[PDB]
Amino acid sequence: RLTQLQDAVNSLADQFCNAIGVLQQTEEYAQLFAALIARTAKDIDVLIDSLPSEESTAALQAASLYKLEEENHEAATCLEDVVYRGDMLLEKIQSALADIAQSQLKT
Amino acid sequence: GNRLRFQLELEFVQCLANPNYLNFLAQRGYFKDKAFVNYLKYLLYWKDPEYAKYLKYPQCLHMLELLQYEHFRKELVNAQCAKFIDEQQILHWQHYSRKRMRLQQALAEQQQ
Amino acid sequence: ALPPPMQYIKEYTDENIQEGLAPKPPPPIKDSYMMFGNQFQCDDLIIRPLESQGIERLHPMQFDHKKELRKLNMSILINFLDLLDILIRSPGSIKREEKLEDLKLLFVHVHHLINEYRPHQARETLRVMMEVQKRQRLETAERFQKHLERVIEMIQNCLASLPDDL
Amino acid sequence: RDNLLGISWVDSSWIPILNSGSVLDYFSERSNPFYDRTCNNEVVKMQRLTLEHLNQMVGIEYILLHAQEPILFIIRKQQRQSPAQVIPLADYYIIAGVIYQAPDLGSVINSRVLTAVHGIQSAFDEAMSYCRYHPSKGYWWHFSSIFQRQRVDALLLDLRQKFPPKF
Amino acid sequence: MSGVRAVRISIESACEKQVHEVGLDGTETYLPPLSMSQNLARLAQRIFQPSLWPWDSVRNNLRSALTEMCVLYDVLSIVRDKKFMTLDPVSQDALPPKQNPQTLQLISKKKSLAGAAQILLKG
Amino acid sequence: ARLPSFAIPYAIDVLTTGSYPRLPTCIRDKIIPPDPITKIEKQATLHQLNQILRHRLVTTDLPPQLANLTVANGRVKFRVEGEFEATLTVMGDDPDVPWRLLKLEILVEDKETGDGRALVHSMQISFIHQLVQSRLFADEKPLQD
Amino acid sequence: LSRNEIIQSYLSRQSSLLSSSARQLHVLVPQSPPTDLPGLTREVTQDDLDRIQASQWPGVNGCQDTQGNWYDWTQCISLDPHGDDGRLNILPYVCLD
Amino acid sequence: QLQKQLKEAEQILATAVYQAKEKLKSIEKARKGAISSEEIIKYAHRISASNAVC
Repeated sequence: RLTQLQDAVNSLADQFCNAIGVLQQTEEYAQLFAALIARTAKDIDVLIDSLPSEESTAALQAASLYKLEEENHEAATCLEDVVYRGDMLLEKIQSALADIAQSQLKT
Repeated sequence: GNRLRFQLELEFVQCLANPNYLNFLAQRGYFKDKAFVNYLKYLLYWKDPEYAKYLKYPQCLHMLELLQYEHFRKELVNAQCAKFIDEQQILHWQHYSRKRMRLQQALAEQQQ
Repeated sequence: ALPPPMQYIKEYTDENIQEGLAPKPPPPIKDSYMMFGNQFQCDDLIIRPLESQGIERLHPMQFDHKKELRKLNMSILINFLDLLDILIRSPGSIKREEKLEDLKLLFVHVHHLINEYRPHQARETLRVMMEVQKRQRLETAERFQKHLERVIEMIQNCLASLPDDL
Repeated sequence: RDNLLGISWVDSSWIPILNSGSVLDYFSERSNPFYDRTCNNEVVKMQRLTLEHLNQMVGIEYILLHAQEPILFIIRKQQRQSPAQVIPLADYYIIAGVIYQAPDLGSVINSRVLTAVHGIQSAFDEAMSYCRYHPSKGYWWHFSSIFQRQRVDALLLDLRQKFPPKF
Repeated sequence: MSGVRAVRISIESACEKQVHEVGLDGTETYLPPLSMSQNLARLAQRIFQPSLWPWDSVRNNLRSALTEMCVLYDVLSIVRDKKFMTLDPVSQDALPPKQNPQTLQLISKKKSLAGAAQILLKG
Repeated sequence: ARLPSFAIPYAIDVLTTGSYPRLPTCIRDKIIPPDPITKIEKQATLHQLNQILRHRLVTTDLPPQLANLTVANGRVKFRVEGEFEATLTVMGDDPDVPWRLLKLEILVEDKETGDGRALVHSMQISFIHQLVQSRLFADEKPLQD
Repeated sequence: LSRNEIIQSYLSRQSSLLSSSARQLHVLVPQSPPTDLPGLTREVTQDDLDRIQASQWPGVNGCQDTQGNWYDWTQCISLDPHGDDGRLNILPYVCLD
Repeated sequence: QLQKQLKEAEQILATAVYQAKEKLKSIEKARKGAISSEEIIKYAHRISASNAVC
C-alpha cells in the first residue's frame, strides 16, 4: 500500500514533467495528459484518505502485547494439557490393539 | 586491538554471504586447511542477538551454518555452484517481493 | 591498479591455526563507530531522520499527516499550474528556477510523511500478528477439544459395539 | 608484471558507465597494467578531440577492433611505422567489464597440454604403485552352472506362463 | 507519544509455507507438504560411484586429464570455424630474455631420468 | 528518496530464531546429504512396522496349507517346511501399498542328491525374485498368488 | 529525448494508468482530537484494547468504505473513485503472506 | 470392525496429538519476548537501508 502510494506520488510528477516536455517539443496529447494527471491525483487523494490519524501503538500497544503474552502462555498450557492426555490415548490404546493382535496370533 | 578484530570479523562474515567470494576461497584452497574450519566454528558467535544487532547483510548467517556441514566446502569449488546459489538467492528475493506485489494487484483488478 | 579482488585470508586465520585451547575469543559489542563496507554505520540512531536536517520545513508541529499530505498534494498541483503561468509570461524570469525548486521541496515533504507512516506501520504490525497468532492457537485448541470429544464419541461407539455384537 | 596473460583488472564503479568510446577511455585510464605510461597512447590522454593521431607520425597505439554494444569490446595494440602502415602487436579483449589478454594459439595449447600430461603422469605413478604384481607367480593384493539349470529354466518358463508379468 | 516504552513482546516463527525450490521465469514451488503421519513411514524407508573405495585417486586423476583434453578439443573445434571466434595473427614474437631453455631442458631430463632409474632399481 | 517496506516477519525470524526460513532449501537438499537415524528410531520404526504388517496380515486370507508365519520384528517369514520359503512385507499405507518379496530360499535340500551344494542355480531363484514379486505387485490376491 | 511518436506517447499513457489504476469511495474519517496515548492520556483503557481486537474501529482496525462493506487491513479494497469502468484496487496494508 | 473404528478415530487422534506436539516441541513452549518494539524497528530501518535483503 505505502509503496503504491510512493509510486503514485512519483508518477503524479511523471505526468507533470512529461506534460511540460510534450508542450516544449496535438490537442489529443494535452487532453490525455490532463486526464492522466487528474486521474492519478484523485487516486492519490483516495489512497491518502485510507491511512488514518491512528492512536495507541504503545499505551494500548504495550497493554495489548502484555495481555497477548499472558494469553499465549495460558493457551500453550491448555493445548499441551490436552496434548499430554491426547498422546496418552494413542500410547496404550495402540497397545490394546497389540494385545488383541497378540491374542489373535497366539491362537 | 579488539575493535579492529570485531570490525574485520564483521566485514568478513558479511562478505561470506557472497557466492563469488566463497568460490574464490574454495578454489584457492583455504577451506581444505584445518585452521579455517576452526575459525568458522569460532565465528558462530554472531548468532547471538547482541552480535546479530550489528549485521547489515543478514543473509550470511544461514550460509555460515552450511559451511559447518563439511560437505559444503568439499563442493562449491565449481563455478556452476556459485551460479546456482546466487540464482536461487536473487530469485527468492526478487520473486518474493514482486510476486507478492503483482499477485495482490492482479487479484484486486480481476475481482473488480 | 595494484590491488587485486581484496587481500586473501590472513591474520585471524593465522591466529586460528592452533589446537584444543590457544585461539583468541570473540570481540566485544563495540557500541560506537564501525566500518562495514565503506559507510561508517555507527550505532545509536533513529529510523526517519527529521527533514529539519538538510532541508527547510514547511509544516508545523501539529503535523496531522492526513491533512498536511492532502494540502501538499494540492500545493503541488497549484504550483505546477503556476510553473505553466511562468511559461506564459516570462520563460527566462528568475522565478522559474524558484518554482522548479519549490515543487521539488513539496515532493520531498510527502516522502517524509510517508516515512512517518512506515513506523506507524511497524508499530501496528508489532501490535497485531500476535492477534492472528492468538486466534489460531485458540482455534487449534478448540479442534483438539472437539477431536477428543469425538474420540470419546468413538469410545462410546465402541461401548455400543459390545452390545452390538452381543 | 610476472605474466600479462595471467592478469585481470577491473573497476566496478566504471562498469555502469560503459559502451563504445567509453571503452577506449577506460583502457586509456593508467592503472590498467596493459596500458603503458610511456609510448604514444599516454599522449592521446593529454590531447583533446584528436581524430587521426595514429597516422602522419606514429608509435604504439591502442584502437578498438570489434565491438558488441552490451559487453564485448576488443582492443588491439598497433605499432605504426608510417601512415597507412600498421603492425599488430597484441589483442586485449574485455568481457563483462573484465579485461583479459587474448591467448596465443601455440602458447595456450602447449601450456594446457603440459597440465594434461602432468595429470596423466600422476595417474601413471599411482598405477605403478598399486600395480607391482609379485615376481614369484603372484599379484600384489595390497594395491558357473551346476548344469541342472535346464529343468530350472523349464520351471521358470512354466511359472511365467502360469503367472504372467503385469506391468 | 514521545519516549516509547518497549515491553516483552513474544512473536511466533512465520513458517506457514516454505519454498523448497525456486524456478526461473517465476513459477514458485511449494514442495513441503507439512506432514508427519506419513513421515513416520518415510523415515521407516530410511531404516561416491559404483564401489569407488579402491583406485578412487587414479579414477579422478584420469577423469580430470580427459576433461582438460576435451576442453582443448572444444576450443580447437570452435576455431575450426568462424562461429563466435577469431584467428587474426597479430605479428608478435615470444621474446624470452634469459637462458631458460638450456636450464629447463637439463633439469627436466635429470628428474625424468631420476624417476626412470628409481622405478628400474625398485623392480 | 523513496523509503521501502520493513523486514517484519523476516526481522522476526532474524532476531529470535537464526535458521533462515526464507529463500530456497534446494541448496541443502542438493548439496548436503541427510543425517542417519540412531537405534532409538531405527528399531522404533521397526516395531511400528511390526504393527502395520500385523494389520495387513490379519486383513488377508492366508493359505490354510501351512502359512508358518513369524513376525521376526521385520518380516512375516512365510515358510513351508517342504520346498519353499519366502519373506513378504509391505512398504507403507495399508490400503494400496504393494508387497516386497525379499527372500526366495528353496527348502528342498536333499543330502543324498545335492552334496555340498543347493539344488538349483541362484540366478533361477533370482528370476522368481523378480517374477512372483512383480505378480504380487499386481495387488490382486497377492498372498494366494 | 525527442520521443513524441504517436506510438511512443501511447505506451506512456497505458503504463502510467496501470500503476495508478456513484462514488464507491471510503467514508470520510473525522479527525480525532485525543489519541490513545498522548491525546487522551487515556493510557490503556482496557476498553480500547478490547475494541481493537474484535470491535470495528474505523481507522485503527480497518477502512469503512461506502455501501457498508467493511475491509480489514489484511484484505484488498476494490473501489471506483472516478466515474469510469476502471476501478482503483487498493492492495492489502499488512500483506502477511 | 472395532479395529477399523480405532484406526479412523485415532488417525484423527494422531493428527490432533501432532498439533499438540508441534506445540510441545516449539510453538507455545519457548515464548520468549526478548527484543521487540525497539530493536526490530531498528532492523527495519537497517534492511530498508540495505536493498540486498530489500
